[PDB]
Amino acid sequence: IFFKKDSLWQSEHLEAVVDQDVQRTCILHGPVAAQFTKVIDEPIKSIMDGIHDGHIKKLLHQYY
Amino acid sequence: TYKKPTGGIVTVRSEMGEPIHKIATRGVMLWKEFDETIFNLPKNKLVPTLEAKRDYIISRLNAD
Repeated sequence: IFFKKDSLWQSEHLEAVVDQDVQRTCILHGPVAAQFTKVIDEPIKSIMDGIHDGHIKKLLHQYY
Repeated sequence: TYKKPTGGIVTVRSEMGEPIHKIATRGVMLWKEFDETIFNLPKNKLVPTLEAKRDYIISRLNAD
């Protein structure tokens, strides 16, 4: 319990970790979805529009 | 991800014994290690094991 409880916030507040050391912290992340997390500090709108505008472009080509 | 770090991500049990995909940091590697060795032991064996490993546990906790 002492080891495992409340183990998620640390990765968002490295100020409140010993040495501010990320390597101490749990970061939740998917093995397969980790192929496409590369570009840091991309705006959410740029990502989400990127996926949607991709779908539109391919659909247009195939059915219109 | 259930055996070793795979694309920099690993699976670790939570406190309820349910899997979690985490980036395999030093912290998460210690977590995975204590799942394999300490937290899987029966209740009668836990306290003896902790007393025995105490100074190792403590160095890892402070370092990682």
